[PDB]
Amino acid sequence: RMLAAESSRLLKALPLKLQQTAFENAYLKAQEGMREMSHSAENPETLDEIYNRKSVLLTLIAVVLSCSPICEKQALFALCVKKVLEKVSETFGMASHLDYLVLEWLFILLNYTNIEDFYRSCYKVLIPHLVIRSHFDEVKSIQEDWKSLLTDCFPKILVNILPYFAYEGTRDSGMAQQRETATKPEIVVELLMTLHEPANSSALCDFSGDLDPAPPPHFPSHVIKATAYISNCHKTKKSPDSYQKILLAICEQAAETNNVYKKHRILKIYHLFVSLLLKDIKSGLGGAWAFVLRDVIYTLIHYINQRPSCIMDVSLRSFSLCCDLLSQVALENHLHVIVGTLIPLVYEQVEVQKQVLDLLKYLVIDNKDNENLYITIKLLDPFPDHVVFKDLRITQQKIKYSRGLEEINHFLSVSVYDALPLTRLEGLKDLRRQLELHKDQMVDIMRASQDNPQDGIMVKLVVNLLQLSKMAINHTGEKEVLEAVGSCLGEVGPIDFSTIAIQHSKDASYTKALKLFEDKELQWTFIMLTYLNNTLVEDCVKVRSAAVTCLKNILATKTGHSFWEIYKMTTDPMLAYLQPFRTSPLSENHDIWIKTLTCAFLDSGGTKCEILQLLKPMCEVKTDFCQTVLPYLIHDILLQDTNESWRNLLSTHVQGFFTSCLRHFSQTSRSTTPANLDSESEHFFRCCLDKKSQRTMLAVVDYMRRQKRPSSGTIFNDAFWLDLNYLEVAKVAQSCAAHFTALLYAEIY
Repeated sequence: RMLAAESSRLLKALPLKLQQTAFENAYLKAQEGMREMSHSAENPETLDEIYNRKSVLLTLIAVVLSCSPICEKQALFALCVKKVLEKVSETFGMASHLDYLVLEWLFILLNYTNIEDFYRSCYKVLIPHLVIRSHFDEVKSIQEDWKSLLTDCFPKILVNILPYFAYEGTRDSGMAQQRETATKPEIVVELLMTLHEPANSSALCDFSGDLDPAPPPHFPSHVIKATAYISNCHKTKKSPDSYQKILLAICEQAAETNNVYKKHRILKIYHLFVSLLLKDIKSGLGGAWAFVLRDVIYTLIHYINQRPSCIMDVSLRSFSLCCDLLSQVALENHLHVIVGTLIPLVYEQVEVQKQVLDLLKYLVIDNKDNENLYITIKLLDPFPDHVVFKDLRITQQKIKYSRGLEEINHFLSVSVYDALPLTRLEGLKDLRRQLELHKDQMVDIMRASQDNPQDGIMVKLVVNLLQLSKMAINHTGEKEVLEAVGSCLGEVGPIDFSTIAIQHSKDASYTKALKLFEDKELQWTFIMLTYLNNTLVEDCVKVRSAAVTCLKNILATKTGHSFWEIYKMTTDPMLAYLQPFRTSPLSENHDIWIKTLTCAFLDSGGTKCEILQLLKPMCEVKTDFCQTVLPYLIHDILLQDTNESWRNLLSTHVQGFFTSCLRHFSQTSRSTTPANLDSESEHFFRCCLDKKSQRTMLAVVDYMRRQKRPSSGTIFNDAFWLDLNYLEVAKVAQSCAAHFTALLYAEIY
C-alpha cells in the first residue's frame, strides 16, 4: 500500500514505491520465513525488482550463500500463473524447478514446456514430483490430498514403476514441504576499553539519507551488519513421518526391502548430502535436516537387522560422522546417545571408543543434560559386557570422570584399571594402549606423570634395555606429540611436558612405521593388493562427505575382478565387513600419447607452488592416460576428487604401475619427467614436502618400482624403475634431509 502510495517525486516514488519497497525488502531480508519470494515475485510483478536490486540483494546472497535463497526460494518459487509470475529469473537468475513444477498433473501444463527444454525431461523430473506425488500419494494415505493424489494417480500413465524401483532418490526429502514446510587491564589501558553506554550517548545525511534511500546502501549494510554469539542454538535445536512411513506399503515397505538391499548407503550418503549446505541450520535447515536426520536416524533407527545387514557401521560410521558432525559442534546429539542404545548393535567396536572418545570430547565440556546424556552414554558405557574393549579404551574416562563424574567413569575406569593395578609396562602398555583414538586424549600424561611417579621400573625399563624398541613409546608419545601438532591444545605439549622424565633413552637414531595389518594385508599380492591397500586407502575414507564420492568409485572398485580379489580379500578385513556389506567386472578406456603428460613435468614439477598444483599435475598424472590398471582409472576421477596426495600416494604406485605399464615411455619420459623433480632441486628452488611427496615416489621406486624389471642390485631393478639420479635425489634427499632415506637415497646415490 505505502508502495502503491507511490520525476523527482517518481524518483521519490522510486524511493517511496520502490526504494521503500527495497527498504521493505531489508526486513523480508531481515527476519525469517522471509517469503519475499512472494515479495520478489511482486517485486518483479510490481517491477519493484527492476532496480537490479538483486545486486543490492546480492548482499543478502552474500549474507546467504550465493543464490542460496534463490535456490531456497524454489519452494516458494514453486509456490509462486504464480509461477508465470515466478518466471522472472529463468534466464534472470531449470529442470528440477520443472521437476518441482512437474505437479501440473495432480500435467502437460508442465509437460508442454518440457519439450521447450526437451520432451524426454519426463525422465528428468521423474522422481522429484513423483516424490511430491508420492508425497501426495503418501498424502493420499491421509483426503483432499488424495484428490490431487488421485489426480496424481492419473499422472501414472507413464512407465516409471520400473524407475520406481530406482526410486527413493528423494525418499524422505520432503519431510517439511508436505509436513511443516520450512517450519521455523593495563592493556585495556594500552589497548582499549569497550564503549557501550553513554560513551554511546556521546554520539547531514542529505544526499546521505538520499544515498541511504539511493544505493539502498545502509539497510542491507544494516541487514548485513547484524550478520554475533557462539551459542547452543542447535543444542537448543511436520508429520509426514506417518506419510513417510505410509507409502512404503505401496510396494510393501521396499524401504524395509532396500534397507540392506539398496543398503540405503546412497540414501545414507544422500542423507549426508542432504545435510550439506545449511546455514539455516540453527534450528533450521540443517537443524531441521538434523531433526530430519535425527528422525531419519530415528527412522533408520527402526531396522534391527537389514540396516546392520546393509552394514550397521556403514551406517553407524555415519553416526560417527554424525558424531563427527556432532563433534563438528545438537542436544539432538542425544539421539546418537539414544542410538547408543544400539543393543542389537551390542557387539559394536571402538568406533564406539572413538565415539566414546568423541563422547569424552564433550565430557566436561558438555552441558549438564548433554553431560547427563553423556553420563547416560557413560551409563550406557557402565554396561558390563565386552568390558575389556571398554577397559581398553577406558583410560581417559577416569580423567574424564575425574574432570567431573569424579569416580563415575574413574571407578569404572578404575574398575577397568582394576583389571589389575599393573603399571610399569602395563601403563606403558596402557600407553601402548594409549594408541587408539584422535587428537586429544590428553589424559594419561597425568597418568604418565602418575606413572612417572613410579620410577622404579625405569630399572625395568633399564632392564628392558636388551631390546630394539619401546622407549619409542616415547617416540610414540613423540609421534603422538607430533600427532595433532597443528591441532589445538598445545597443553598437550605441556602434557608432553609430563614426558620430562626423559632424555635418557638409546639404541636408535630415528622413528618407525606401522600397519602390520598392511603387512598382514601384504598377504595380498598384485597391485590389486595395492588396490586392496588402496582399498584401505579407500577404507581410509571412513571419512567424509564429498569425499563421499569415491564410495561409488569404491563400489566401482567393487568390480568382480577386484571383487574377486576382494572376495579373496573378503576373508580377512574388518572394515571390509562394512564394505562388502556396503560395496560388493568393469570397463576400461584408450588413449593416444604416452607423451601426453610429458611437458607437464614442468607442472608435474609442480613448478608453481600449491602442489595441489603438482597434484593437479598429479591429476595430470591421472590425466596422463593409460591403464596398467583400470583400477587405477577406477579412482582416477574420485582420485582427482581425493586428497590428491592420498591419491598421489598411489600415483607413484600408479606411476610404478604406470612405470610397470610404461615400456619405453616413462622409461624415456621419466628420464625427462623425473629429471624435473631432479631439476626441481635446481638453484635451491622452492618445492615442499610434496617435493617430499615427489620424492616419496622414490619409495615406491625404492619399494614398489623397486620391483621394476627386477634386478640384483634392486637398485638395478629400481634403476630399472629409475630415471635414476639419486645423486640428484641426494640433494632432494638432502632437501628431504631425512637421512635414512636420504642416506639410502644417497647410498643409492
